[PDB]
Amino acid sequence: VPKLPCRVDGACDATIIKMMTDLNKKGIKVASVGQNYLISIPASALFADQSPRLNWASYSLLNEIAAFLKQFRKIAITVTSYSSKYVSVKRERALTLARSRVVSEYLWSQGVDSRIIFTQGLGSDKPITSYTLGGDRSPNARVEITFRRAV
Amino acid sequence: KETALSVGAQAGLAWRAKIIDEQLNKQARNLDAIYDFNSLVLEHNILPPVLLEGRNTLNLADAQSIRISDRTYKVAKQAHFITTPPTWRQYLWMDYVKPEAPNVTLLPKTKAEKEIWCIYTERGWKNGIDQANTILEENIARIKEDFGGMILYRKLLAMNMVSPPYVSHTDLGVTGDGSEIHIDDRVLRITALPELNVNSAEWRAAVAK
Amino acid sequence: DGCCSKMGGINYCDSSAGRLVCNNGFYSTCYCTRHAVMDLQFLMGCCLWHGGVYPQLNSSGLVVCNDGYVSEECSLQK
Amino acid sequence: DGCCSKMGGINYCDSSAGRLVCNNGFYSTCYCTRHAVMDLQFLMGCCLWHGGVYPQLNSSGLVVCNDGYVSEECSLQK
Amino acid sequence: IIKTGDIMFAVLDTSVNSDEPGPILATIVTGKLKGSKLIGSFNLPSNADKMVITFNTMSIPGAEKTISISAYAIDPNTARTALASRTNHHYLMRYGSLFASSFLQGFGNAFQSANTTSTLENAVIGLATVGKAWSQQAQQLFNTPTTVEVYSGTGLGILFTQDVT
Amino acid sequence: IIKTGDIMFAVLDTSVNSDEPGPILATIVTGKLKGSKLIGSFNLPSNADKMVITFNTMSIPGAEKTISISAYAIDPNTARTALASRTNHHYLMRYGSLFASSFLQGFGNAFQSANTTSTLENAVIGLATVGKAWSQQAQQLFNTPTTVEVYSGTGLGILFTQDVT
Amino acid sequence: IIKTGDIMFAVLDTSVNSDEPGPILATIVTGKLKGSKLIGSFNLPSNADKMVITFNTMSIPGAEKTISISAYAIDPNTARTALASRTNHHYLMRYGSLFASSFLQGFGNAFQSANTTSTLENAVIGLATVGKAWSQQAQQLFNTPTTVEVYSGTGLGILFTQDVT
Repeated sequence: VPKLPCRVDGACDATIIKMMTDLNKKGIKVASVGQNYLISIPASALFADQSPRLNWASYSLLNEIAAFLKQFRKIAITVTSYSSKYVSVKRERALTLARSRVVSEYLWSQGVDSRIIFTQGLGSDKPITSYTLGGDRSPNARVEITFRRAV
Repeated sequence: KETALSVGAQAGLAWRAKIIDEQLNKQARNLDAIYDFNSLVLEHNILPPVLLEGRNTLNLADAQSIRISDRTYKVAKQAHFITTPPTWRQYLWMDYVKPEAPNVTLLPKTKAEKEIWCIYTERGWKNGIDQANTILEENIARIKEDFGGMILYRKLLAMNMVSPPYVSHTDLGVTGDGSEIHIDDRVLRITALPELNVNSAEWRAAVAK
Repeated sequence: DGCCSKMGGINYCDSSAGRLVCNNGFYSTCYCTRHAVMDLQFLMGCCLWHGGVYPQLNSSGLVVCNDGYVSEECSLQK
Repeated sequence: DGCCSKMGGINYCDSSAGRLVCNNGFYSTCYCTRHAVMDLQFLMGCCLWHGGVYPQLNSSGLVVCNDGYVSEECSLQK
Repeated sequence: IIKTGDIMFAVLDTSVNSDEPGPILATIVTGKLKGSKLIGSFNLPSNADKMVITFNTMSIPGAEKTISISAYAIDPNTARTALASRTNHHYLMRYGSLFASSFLQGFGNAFQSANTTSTLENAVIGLATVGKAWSQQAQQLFNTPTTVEVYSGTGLGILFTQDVT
Repeated sequence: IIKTGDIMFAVLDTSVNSDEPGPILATIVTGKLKGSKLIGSFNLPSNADKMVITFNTMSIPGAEKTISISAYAIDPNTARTALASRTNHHYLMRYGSLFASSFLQGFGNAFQSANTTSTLENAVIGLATVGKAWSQQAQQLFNTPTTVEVYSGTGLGILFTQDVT
Repeated sequence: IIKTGDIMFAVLDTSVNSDEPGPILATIVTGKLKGSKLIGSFNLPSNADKMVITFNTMSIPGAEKTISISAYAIDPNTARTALASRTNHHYLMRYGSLFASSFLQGFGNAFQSANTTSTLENAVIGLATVGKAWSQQAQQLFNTPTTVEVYSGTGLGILFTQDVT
């Protein structure tokens, strides 16, 4: 009993539910289905306009998402980045790829015990709304992190 | 102390046995539906033999000495005759005896003595729970082994790498002296036991669609 | 245990049928003899589906059935 | 404390995964059975990665392993 | 195979007054031997501040054998050698008989001696002569010790002396 | 086969007095041996604080043998070895006889002494001379102990000492 | 190899009064031997200036042997041979009983003596006769010593006497 762990360390489900409520109150979309979980973030709270560069104050929210992801037991995670049509196809694809690359690099810098991470960006090829009149404020322009829970 | 450990072990074991037996009883007909037996019995009321299959065998004899093979097949129990086929009752049932002889032995007087008596009975109760679980698991394993052996015999018999059990029968008319009579004494033996051959040509494959 | 309740009472026991007859021509739910077709699903005892309790006694509390199989279910321990 | 805290509460333990299940259909963060997925790296004992502890009660304070390696740090010193 | 000088439990189920020694049996209630019974006896000490049961006749079931491991007793959960019983059984009775016989002797002699300086005379008479024979008989029977008695509902702890196989 | 040191019951239907030893027999009605009966006698302790039966001549029917397993007696349903009997048989009689003889002798001598400082003189006479002979014979016969007695309808409990077959 | 005469330790778990000798075991808690038990017995000294447990029989686990290194006891954390116990058990009881018997006898005889120069006579009576018999019985019983008693949770030290192997 002092040798056998009673629980998995750093896992309090009350805190899990509390931070999920806080994240949805902030507006980051949290989806739980079966065991696969989906986290959607709007782009405008994470970047400047058409920008492959993080804003300075976003590190607090990224630290919060690291505090979330340290709790669960995981194997493989995936990040995708979607945008709106601005100039071309290739520029938007590369911009989404770079945004996913940067957020993946800082997420790996945080010591979340993942094993596999995948990154891909597709620009404005897979929209989630017919209303496209917004700029980078448009909600289809977003970042997405999905995973399936281990055990 | 240790008496409390022993009676906690007995109480937990018996209580788990009672619960698992009534659970097994109230889940009744799907057990025979799963472990149907007389449907598996061959045509001369003879129980099919038991077979075992192993894949990717490696043995290390010593340094500079290994032996490797792909698959191995073992006869476990020889085929024999039966009158009524078995069931799951003779494999998955556990006994029930109520242990009901407590006398105060390591004598509970102090409140802390009664407290450690309670926790010793608690951990003995837990040990009896684990014991019942392990016993159930082992019974499940052995009945799965025998059922899989029968399934494997039907498989290889439909694969043609085993001899079907060859039978022979002898008919005699009216027998006995002027005081004893039987009508028709038919005595039938089996000559060839179910045996696997080694011939490469008699293998015949299969292909799904 | 009052079997022919709200009836005339017990008449006798049809021991061939194993049920007491009420004073109106019906059969009780109760039975008289042990030779009665009743539902039996769960029962006590150790060394079941085996040789039963062996008549020997041991230095240990180990109990082995008469068919040659050893039972640990009702056997004791340390 | 409460493993399914701020949830529906303790419903039952899945032994195939070794985890408790809250009344809201989520896998808990506490285990119930021993045969689950642990992540422990610190281990006790001595004569490790060896033959284990040699079972003979030796008179000398030096305790050897069954594979022949000598573990003086597990043993006492002179 | 039993280690020399280890402690086991037994439970005493029947009681006996300590006036006739005899075979007293207990049932060994812990350890490797279960269902085993054991007879022994006691001895009467001069001072009754402890009482022990010598225990040698050991019967173990399973096989019909009778080993003879001899051992002594300690009080379990007390780890002392005394007997939990009464020791003041027959002090005050013989004390009172002696003192009453004395008071009779003294009454007769002294209140006959005070005659110089009917019913009172007969009081002198009665106590004067019934003090003497009762006093010497009280000193005659004064020698009976106070008996102890082991109890039928207290167990005992048996500590080994030698080895058996 | 009877193990060393177990408990058996015996049925006793005859009473004996503790003055003449002789054959007494109990009836084993339970246990392995049925129809069996057991002969022996009693013992006379110096202090009568318990009374026991030593029972040795054990007889089992079926085969005509007479084995010799010997054991002792427990009072049934008691878990005590005392005998439910009487021990105050001859206290008050000898006490009264002695004290009466003494008071007689004292009356005669002291009321003869108080003559200085007919019929009443003859009272002094009778007390003075019949006190002494009755006093010395009371000290002669004062020594008879109180007999104890078992009852004719009380069973007994027998705890074994050795094995038989 | 154990050198002749170094110092080892044990912890004693069982207590015993100094009245009836028997097997007493200590638990050797340190040194090269672990799990070791040591049985011995005790002796009654005439004066209470020391009290020891004489140890003879050693039992060591692991190997089935019984070596016979025998040794004595010293007090824990004193390195002295006295025993931590109480010895004022039976000073005052026998002292007060004897002195009360004396004072009774003296009261009766001297307040009889001062008569020349009824309730006070009866005071003389009771004291004059219950002093003497209690005085001779008290001088009969005055010789019983005060026992010592070890305790059931005290360690001890043991100094070696011979070699073993």
